[PDB]
Amino acid sequence: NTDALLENNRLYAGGQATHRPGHPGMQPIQPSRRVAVVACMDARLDVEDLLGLQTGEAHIIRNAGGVINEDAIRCLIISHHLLNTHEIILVHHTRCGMLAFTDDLLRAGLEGDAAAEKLIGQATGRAFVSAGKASASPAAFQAFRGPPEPLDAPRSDASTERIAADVRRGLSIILNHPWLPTAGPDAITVRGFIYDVDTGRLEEVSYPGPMGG
Amino acid sequence: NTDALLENNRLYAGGQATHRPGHPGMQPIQPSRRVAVVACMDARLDVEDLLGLQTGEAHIIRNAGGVINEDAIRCLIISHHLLNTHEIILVHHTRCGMLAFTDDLLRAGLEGDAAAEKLIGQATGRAFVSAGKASASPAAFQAFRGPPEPLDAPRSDASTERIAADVRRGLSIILNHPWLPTAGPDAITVRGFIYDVDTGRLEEVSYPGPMGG
Amino acid sequence: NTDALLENNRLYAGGQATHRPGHPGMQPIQPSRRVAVVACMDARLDVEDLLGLQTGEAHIIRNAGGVINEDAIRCLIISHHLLNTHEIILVHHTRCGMLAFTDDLLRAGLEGDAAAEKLIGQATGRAFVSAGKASASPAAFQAFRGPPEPLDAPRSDASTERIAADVRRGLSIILNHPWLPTAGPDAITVRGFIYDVDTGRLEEVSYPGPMGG
Amino acid sequence: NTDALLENNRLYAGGQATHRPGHPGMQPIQPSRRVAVVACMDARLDVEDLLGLQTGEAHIIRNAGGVINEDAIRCLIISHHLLNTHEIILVHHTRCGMLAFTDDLLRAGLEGDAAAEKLIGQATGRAFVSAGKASASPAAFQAFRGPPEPLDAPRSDASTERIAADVRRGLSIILNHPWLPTAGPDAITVRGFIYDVDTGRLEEVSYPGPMGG
Ligand code: NA
Ligand code: NA
Ligand SMILES: [Zn+2]
Ligand SMILES: [Zn+2]
Ligand SMILES: [Zn+2]
Ligand SMILES: [Zn+2]
Repeated sequence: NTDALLENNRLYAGGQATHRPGHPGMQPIQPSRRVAVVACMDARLDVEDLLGLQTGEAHIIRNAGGVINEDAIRCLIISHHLLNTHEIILVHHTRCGMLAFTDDLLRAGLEGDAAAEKLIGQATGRAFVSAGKASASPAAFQAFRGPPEPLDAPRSDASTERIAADVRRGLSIILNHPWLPTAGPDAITVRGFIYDVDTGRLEEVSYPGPMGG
Repeated sequence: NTDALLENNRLYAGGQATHRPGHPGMQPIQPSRRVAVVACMDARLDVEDLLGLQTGEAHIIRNAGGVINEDAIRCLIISHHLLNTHEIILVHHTRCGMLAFTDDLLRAGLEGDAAAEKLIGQATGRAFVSAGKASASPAAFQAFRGPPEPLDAPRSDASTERIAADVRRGLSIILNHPWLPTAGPDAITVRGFIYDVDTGRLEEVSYPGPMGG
Repeated sequence: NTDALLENNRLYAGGQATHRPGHPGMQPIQPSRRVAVVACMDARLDVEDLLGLQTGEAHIIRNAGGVINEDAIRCLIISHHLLNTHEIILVHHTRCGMLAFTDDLLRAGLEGDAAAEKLIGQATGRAFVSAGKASASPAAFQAFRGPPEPLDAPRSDASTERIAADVRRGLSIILNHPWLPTAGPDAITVRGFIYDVDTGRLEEVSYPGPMGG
Repeated sequence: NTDALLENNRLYAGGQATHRPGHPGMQPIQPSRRVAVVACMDARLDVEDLLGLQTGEAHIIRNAGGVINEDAIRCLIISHHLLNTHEIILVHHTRCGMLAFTDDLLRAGLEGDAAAEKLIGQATGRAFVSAGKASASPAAFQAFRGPPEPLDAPRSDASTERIAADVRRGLSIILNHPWLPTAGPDAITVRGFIYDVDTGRLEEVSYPGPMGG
């Protein structure tokens, strides 16, 4: 499945769509390609479109960054163990917001630190307003490791490697989690990619490799 | 935005698509409709298609059930506070897998309880295989409250109310979380729906109302 | 260390204390017995007293039930990897509150379900008052598997086995977590017990064995 | 209760113990002083001893740092709503390990980054060994905000303020959590302190005040 979807993505990047946007009618719950995709929530990604999936074929799991966190694992456990998927595709992407802030800055700005509140407005170009109270949850915002770049900055090699390292960490989480079988007769397989939002083209991340530093 | 998307969904249910499935070219990170959607990962939902969103217009957050958990809140905090969205749409759906199991059954089957392992195979129609070890994470699978129905069962009033109660709980979480402003000049608004996978049509959930029992 | 502490606990159960309750003066951060204990927060447990530990000798991690959850693992990772402990002792106990409710009842009563609110008052003997709103966090209360017994009920074999199964699940979590070494030169060892609050005596839980059903 | 415990702590710091270290015999589950204490797991704290609590009087919740995270809130919800406590005491402490590392360094060293692995050995004085795989959980180690000081360093004003800010964040979490009542007839009250491990004496943290930056 994954190589056919990469060919659909080549077409997509070149200006030819493959996803059919109408309602498919009645379908069974099990994704028919036995695939789960974990991608960023970024509005510039339409995961079915950029892979040429059709409605009904894959679970589509999306969160800020496409990070493999506890919820992503919850989703993948359900997807495989209950709903029979056995392939996972990770789609991080270029110009991701998770490159542009740190957990501590956003936490301090929500808590009410006046400096952090102002700095978040300067980083985002919007009128960020502190909540003025602390919260235990979310315990982590899961910004990519490293110091921030400008929000929505053009590509750079440094940026690409930060995104790739986060993909590799997610591959390692999946390939080492006690409740996801990634070897043996019940095994799931996984591959990870970066979607370039401006070209439309996926590039694959190497694995094993560095996982964020 | 939300009422125009409901009209696109009326068209979609009736067999007329609105989403354009090609790559839109270069776009800014801020979703242009200032909307975030939280939906289930179920393969039968293509969120952009069923709402007639275009690529670039909304954050698309998807997890098993479309539940508002810690990760969903992480996503919504980033979406609003960093990326300027101010409207949220919840899309649960009919025939959801989260109606068809309990946390304890899946946990016990992954841990290695032989009875639970067999019962999960009987509930799913697949060869579920225990991992044979415990895990602290995920701490909760977030199955909808109540005893299970058959996987992918036809609609029923009881089912609909179980799904609706989970939507109302998610609306209440958003409307009471310390770090999401839902009143005042920085406020976010929210509405919740159930997508019927067989008709293609959304129906709105009342709020306030019961939140699961 | 653990067998000497069991002898101190034999003395404790028989009416002879071993812990010295005065301030020990200046001490280094590394626990001098290289032990971490995870126990319930129940007021009837004084962990240093019931094991005859002295101040300075062990990390003392305590939560509702003594459950091995994400925070317990966070604590144990720090305890071993940063602070050089290499032995873990689990102390669950009899008459634990985690035998006396379910996650769903407490969640529904906090959300505002009128039935659940009344039932929690009847189970607890106090005037439980709903918060009247939902929360994403805590995602799980981690009540022991199975239907509730009366709060603070006398011992029973069924109760003991429910507590033991939760201990075994915690041993399995520790012995299978990616970030706790429990084999090789950096290994940690672990044993699990039930403290009888009325006799003062520990009893050891078998492992491997059933982990909750 | 809290002021009487501070007088017991004055005695404790001066060399006079108050906690009785023998088994108290049969007791009810509800803590008799209606108090919950959240403290660090640091071996140099014996919470009952340093407050002069007796066995049976208070819930004792302990984790790395005494941080108010999701598990601490789970514990406090159970403590109050089920078990009738209505006062909370926070006890952070001097020379805490949570001042001496960052989340990212420990995460990268567990994942296998060779630089981080070596740097953690240099910070801890022990042979830290990487696990060589990533994990989604624990999602956060909850080190105190700011750059690390040496492990187990002597007191400093900067250190004290870092610890105090973490106490204030925990007070704010408790005083703003949807499921802890801290006003009205079911209200809980809370105060926060720093325990000096070398003198034995508590000092109280001001609130409201800065919550970490
Ligand atoms: Na789509
Ligand atoms: Na003690
Ligand atoms: Zn992104
Ligand atoms: Zn679903
Ligand atoms: Zn207990
Ligand atoms: Zn500490």
